[PDB]
Amino acid sequence: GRRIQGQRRGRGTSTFRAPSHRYKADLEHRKVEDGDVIAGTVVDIEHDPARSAPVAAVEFEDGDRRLILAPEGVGVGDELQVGVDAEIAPGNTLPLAEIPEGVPVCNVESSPGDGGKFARASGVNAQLLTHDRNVAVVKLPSGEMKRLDPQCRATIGVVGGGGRTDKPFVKAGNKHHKMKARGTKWPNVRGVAMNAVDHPFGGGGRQHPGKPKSISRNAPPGRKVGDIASKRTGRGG
Amino acid sequence: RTGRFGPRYGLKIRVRVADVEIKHKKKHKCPVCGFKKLKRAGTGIWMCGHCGYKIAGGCYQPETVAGKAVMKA
Amino acid sequence: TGAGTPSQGKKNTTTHTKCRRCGEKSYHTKKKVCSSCGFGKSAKRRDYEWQSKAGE
RNA sequence: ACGACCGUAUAGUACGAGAGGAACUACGGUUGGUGGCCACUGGUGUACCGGUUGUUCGAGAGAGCACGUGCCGGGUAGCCA
RNA sequence: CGAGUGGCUUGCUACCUCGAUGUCGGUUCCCUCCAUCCUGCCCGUGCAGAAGCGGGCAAGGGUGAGGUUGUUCGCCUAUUA
RNA sequence: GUCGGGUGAGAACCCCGACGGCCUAAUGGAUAAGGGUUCCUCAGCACUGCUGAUCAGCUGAGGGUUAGCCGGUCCUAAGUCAUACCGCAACUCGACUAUGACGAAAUGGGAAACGGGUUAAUAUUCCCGUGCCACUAUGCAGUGAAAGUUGACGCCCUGGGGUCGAUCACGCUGGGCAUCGCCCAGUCGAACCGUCCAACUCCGUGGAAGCCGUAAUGGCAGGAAGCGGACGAACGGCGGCAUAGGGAAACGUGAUUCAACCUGGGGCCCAUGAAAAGACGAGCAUAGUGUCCGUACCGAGAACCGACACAGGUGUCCAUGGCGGCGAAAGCCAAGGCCUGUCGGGAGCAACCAACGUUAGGGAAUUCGGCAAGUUAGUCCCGUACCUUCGGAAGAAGGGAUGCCUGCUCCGGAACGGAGCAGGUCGCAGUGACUCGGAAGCUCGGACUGUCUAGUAACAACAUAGGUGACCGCAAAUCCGCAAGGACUCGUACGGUCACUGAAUCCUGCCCAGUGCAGGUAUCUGAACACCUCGUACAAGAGGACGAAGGACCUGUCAACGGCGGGGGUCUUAAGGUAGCGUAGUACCUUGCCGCAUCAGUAGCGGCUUGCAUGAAUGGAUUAACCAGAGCUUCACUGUCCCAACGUUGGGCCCGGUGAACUGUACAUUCCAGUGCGGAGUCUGGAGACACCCAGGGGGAAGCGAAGACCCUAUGGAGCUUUACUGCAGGCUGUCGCUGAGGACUCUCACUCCGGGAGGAGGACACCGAUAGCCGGGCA
RNA sequence: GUGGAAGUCUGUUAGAGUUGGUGUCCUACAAUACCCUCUCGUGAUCUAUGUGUAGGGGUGAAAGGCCCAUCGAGUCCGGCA
Ligand SMILES: [Cl-]
Ligand SMILES: [Cl-]
Ligand SMILES: [Cl-]
Ligand SMILES: [Mg+2]
Ligand SMILES: [Mg+2]
Ligand SMILES: [Mg+2]
Ligand SMILES: [Mg+2]
Ligand SMILES: [Mg+2]
Ligand SMILES: [Mg+2]
Ligand SMILES: [Mg+2]
Ligand SMILES: [Mg+2]
Ligand SMILES: [Mg+2]
Ligand SMILES: [Mg+2]
Ligand SMILES: [Mg+2]
Ligand SMILES: [Mg+2]
Ligand SMILES: [Mg+2]
Ligand SMILES: [Mg+2]
Ligand SMILES: [Mg+2]
Ligand SMILES: [Mg+2]
Ligand SMILES: [Mg+2]
Ligand SMILES: [Mg+2]
Ligand SMILES: [Mg+2]
Ligand SMILES: [Mg+2]
Ligand SMILES: [Mg+2]
Ligand SMILES: [Mg+2]
Ligand SMILES: [Mg+2]
Ligand SMILES: [Mg+2]
Ligand SMILES: [Mg+2]
Ligand SMILES: [Mg+2]
Ligand SMILES: [Mg+2]
Ligand SMILES: [Mg+2]
Ligand SMILES: [Mg+2]
Ligand SMILES: [Mg+2]
Ligand SMILES: [Mg+2]
Ligand SMILES: [Mg+2]
Ligand SMILES: [Mg+2]
Ligand SMILES: [Mg+2]
Ligand SMILES: [Mg+2]
Ligand SMILES: [Mg+2]
Ligand SMILES: [Mg+2]
Ligand SMILES: [Mg+2]
Ligand SMILES: [Mg+2]
Ligand SMILES: [Mg+2]
Ligand SMILES: [Mg+2]
Ligand SMILES: [Mg+2]
Ligand SMILES: [Mg+2]
Ligand SMILES: [Mg+2]
Ligand SMILES: [Mg+2]
Ligand SMILES: [Mg+2]
Ligand SMILES: [Mg+2]
Ligand code: NA
Ligand code: NA
Ligand code: NA
Ligand code: NA
Ligand code: NA
Ligand code: NA
Ligand code: NA
Ligand code: NA
Ligand code: NA
Ligand code: NA
Ligand code: NA
Ligand code: NA
Ligand code: NA
Ligand code: NA
Ligand code: NA
Ligand code: NA
Ligand code: NA
Ligand code: NA
Ligand code: NA
Ligand code: NA
Repeated sequence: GRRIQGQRRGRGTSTFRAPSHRYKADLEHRKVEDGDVIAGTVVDIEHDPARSAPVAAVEFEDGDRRLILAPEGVGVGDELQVGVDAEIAPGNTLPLAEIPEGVPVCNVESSPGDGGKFARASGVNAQLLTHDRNVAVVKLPSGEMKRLDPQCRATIGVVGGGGRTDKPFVKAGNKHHKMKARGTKWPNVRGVAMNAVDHPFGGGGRQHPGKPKSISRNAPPGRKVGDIASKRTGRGG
Repeated sequence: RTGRFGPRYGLKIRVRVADVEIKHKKKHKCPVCGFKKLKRAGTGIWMCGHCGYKIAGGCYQPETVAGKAVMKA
Repeated sequence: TGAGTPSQGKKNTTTHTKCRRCGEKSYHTKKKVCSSCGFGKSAKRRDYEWQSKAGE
């Protein structure tokens, strides 16, 4: 047959890429020599075309002007601080160690200095649970308990824009516009709607998959579609 | 509200659009001053026409159930 | 729309042009490569053994 | 190039207990087919005459265009049913 | 039970056409056959009459209009000699 | 087109005049691409031109395109290339990272030009006049000078400022008409320099506790109105330019509505609407410099693409010319263009055909079907059912009005804007043409707008929001690459990948036996290396011990593939069809039975229903709205029909000119029969038959067109599928190399990742190379 | 009353599309055209120019559609007599 669509993606052609040139900034925590002295002021709140969530423009003391993954509750005028000795208020960033357990955090680093990887989507947040000299235990939005170097920096508070998922798109038109700002081919044709040649589920005089949908982890690309290595399916039990 | 949808989309779709947007368009009491002059500027962006304070809030509400939990903790 | 006659009408784009190197009208001005001599792609001239019978 | 039917007289008669109910013949009409014709009825009739909308020729008068008549009303000859 | 005729159905055969003989139904227009539905002339009757039933000669003419169905067929309606 | 006339050897179609017409977002005007000399002039007609030609986009020869201020050039966009680096056997190959360059002529950004005149042909390029910009030099001023502003920005609604245009009033100039007194054209004048400033923002004053203000939102003791002031707009006003220019002349003044242009206010996003050069910031005089490329013409029913002077296709600007009217609509008419959608002459002009008008009485009887045609129609008033997701249904349905003339009223500042009144009055008809819905009901399907088979399918198919399941914590899941590397990703679970289902509403039962996926696993099975035994002076080779993934085995899982029967009052193989729906777009029997409806209904709808062989996200039921989707019924309508007729235009027929193709073994005036490989103009027997020609409608030449798509055959092909055969990627796993120190463990030094670095995490694993076992239609 | 929302309605505004006529054409005007009819027409809209993706690969709101009149694997030349 022909390559299925998931293989077409990999090639990174125009149709599958993200309109990067239209994106604003790569939100990442600032680098600080040390001391923590670094502080700055919230000059403005903008829309991030890459995350459909708000982002804050900040002016740091040393002249640096950079956009920042904005947590809920940050307004124009506010002063944020980044450093080991940063105060403990929403919007400020400091290593998990300096953060008091029981506090909601976002934009957490996977390894100290990477600039933040975890909990950055609309209204999400991690939960710093346990401290230690060696391990900082954090509960990521998926609910997983993640062990992190207490040196990984993070932002206090929950990411702004919460509740976006609450309201239905209502019409194709609205999905359309959202999709056009992402690295995604849309709309989606159902495999079972295609021809044998185009997809393992295609073909037949009626529409149904040929074999069972749960595919083995070991399946090669081109065949790995449907329910990937499903541990179970359906709702019963 | 949802009336701009005519007899399209169904009950739940547009009942949730009116609900979200009715709360969405409500007078909101600003964080800086105490005045109820906060309006949505866009997705998750709120401002007060009174002092002009521009804030980061929920997508359709200035405060989210999670944003409040932060104040405490 | 017919892919035939009616689709011939939009053909007012210039592509292959007089090549600076070989003098043939095969310089694709959009690609900046000659389809005849390879100018723009290869310093060596384009040539292939299949341009003639195998034993000639 | 004529085919067939109905009706009237025959006759409420022949026949028949009755109920019911013929014919030969002579008539009138219908239907289908055929050939022809237009006094009559009807159709057409962008011959013709009138009414009238829009616009242009300044108004008037008189006209053009609106698909091969703008539309509406009437309609001779002829051709037709 | 026995002897046949026809070549409309169906089956059988594989002779003819695979460098193609355009399908079913319908329509329109033309000719024909008789194993005769009506009409003409007749015979028998379990033929009183009237209405029938059966049979003989006979192909001149006629054999129409509709409801369902693509239907042929057929089913159904009202007319009809 | 027609009548005259001009030129010419020759004139229907070359030219002049008149008369008659065509084009109105184009048949006008300016252009992009593309063409490439097609442009102008002279001379021609062998070629080309659907006829002719004195004409020409043809033939020949000459001529023609002038720029500091229009484009290019310059900037940067999606993105592209070059060099370096690395990969590759290798390259003219390849991803990343650097650097450099390229990348916009209508239509991104952008220093600067206007008016008039002139040529056969150029023109913001030449000439005349006037103005402007940049750079450099000289001189005076200036020490400021880089912060900032600008360049520079989405969609919807809307106020104000305002020119052109159009119109109105009145005056002037010229023209037309000639029963009035009307009708038409004109009444001009730039860039630029100077000046004026609404809106927004802000300052002072003031001091509102209810006022201020808008079309609307709105504003305020955190200081409203009012008053005074700072900043501050037009391609606008005003003055100059200008006893410039232009006009035969007059060479106007006011107004209304106001494209351009300027300047504000509001609303929307699960969508956030370029960048860079450059400019400003940052004065003035004088002088010098401003090179290089484009410039003709067409821009289309003859200059472009489509073999053609092709009825096709092809971007931008002129969207403000008049009447009309809601209108960038119709219809009619200007300006401008055209009679070149380029062959003509003749017949009352027959048959037949294409487009079309009208048809009495009937009114769907026509037909698969109302296909085609027709009906209805604009605007206002009244009035409007079932159903419904409360939006809708709805313009439901149905009823009435509608012109002109006279004099008025109301809204508004007013309109050459709108709404109404009274009276008079004509026609068969007042949305008088044009423009311009037929309506109602039942059922099926898909919820909706949207998508599709360029070229026989527009649908019920796809998509969609919505529902649902699966994978993954980012050194991820998924995917591309041989590699170097890469998409997703300027992304981080409210994410994005992989699938199913397909809005709302009510719901979504039972089954894990098979298959799939996933987890576990005492024991069993399970390869190679290393190890042990036998063998060989070694080696082949035989055997043993250990045992990974995987399998056996056990479990979980159906919104995972799928299943939901026979028999009796359990058996196959796990369960044994629940809610619903049902003769279904699923029902073989079948035109099922009953009913509705019709004269008559294999149709349609409702009820029943043992369902050949319905049924729950292989989603079930149901459902308002929507629909060039499928079936049916009613009113209305009508040449669909009974049953045809007449007419209109273009052909057809005759004449001049031009001038193909299909097709052709031969012979051929055939008809009825027969015969023949069973479907004969040609054989046989008869019959008929004087030759030629015109027109017709197509019976025959198993007519012409296409080496039959159907079918079969070929040890033919291809696309597709799988538990067909054999292999291949890829994934998982063991082992060896990289690889180091002290059946479980620590460390650090290779190696990997994070960090700008210091250093941090990880660590002999991982990655890579080799090999072995399993899976392996993803691929061959 | 104001406001002026909408994958909202009417609409040959421009533009886009292509339902029926199974009309005209079918050695065409045309190797997909002509006419009437019909659908969309503020949006998942239409469109110019520039630009990216390449052949067992693209692209595909999925029809095996499309990739220069070429598609169940383009075209050119070669293998090839
Ligand atoms: Cl999404
Ligand atoms: Cl130019
Ligand atoms: Cl305003
Ligand atoms: Mg980033
Ligand atoms: Mg969702
Ligand atoms: Mg919406
Ligand atoms: Mg995209
Ligand atoms: Mg889909
Ligand atoms: Mg399909
Ligand atoms: Mg497959
Ligand atoms: Mg399905
Ligand atoms: Mg093609
Ligand atoms: Mg006329
Ligand atoms: Mg034949
Ligand atoms: Mg007989
Ligand atoms: Mg006879
Ligand atoms: Mg010329
Ligand atoms: Mg001449
Ligand atoms: Mg450049
Ligand atoms: Mg430009
Ligand atoms: Mg010229
Ligand atoms: Mg020119
Ligand atoms: Mg022509
Ligand atoms: Mg009639
Ligand atoms: Mg009938
Ligand atoms: Mg009939
Ligand atoms: Mg119709
Ligand atoms: Mg008034
Ligand atoms: Mg009318
Ligand atoms: Mg049905
Ligand atoms: Mg639909
Ligand atoms: Mg098609
Ligand atoms: Mg359609
Ligand atoms: Mg179609
Ligand atoms: Mg579907
Ligand atoms: Mg979904
Ligand atoms: Mg979903
Ligand atoms: Mg279920
Ligand atoms: Mg029924
Ligand atoms: Mg399915
Ligand atoms: Mg053959
Ligand atoms: Mg076959
Ligand atoms: Mg094969
Ligand atoms: Mg790294
Ligand atoms: Mg295969
Ligand atoms: Mg719409
Ligand atoms: Mg419309
Ligand atoms: Mg393009
Ligand atoms: Mg198919
Ligand atoms: Mg080609
Ligand atoms: Na399938
Ligand atoms: Na043959
Ligand atoms: Na037939
Ligand atoms: Na007879
Ligand atoms: Na019948
Ligand atoms: Na001025
Ligand atoms: Na007008
Ligand atoms: Na001519
Ligand atoms: Na639409
Ligand atoms: Na099972
Ligand atoms: Na199972
Ligand atoms: Na089932
Ligand atoms: Na549609
Ligand atoms: Na007629
Ligand atoms: Na014939
Ligand atoms: Na194939
Ligand atoms: Na209201
Ligand atoms: Na059409
Ligand atoms: Na190929
Ligand atoms: Na070859």
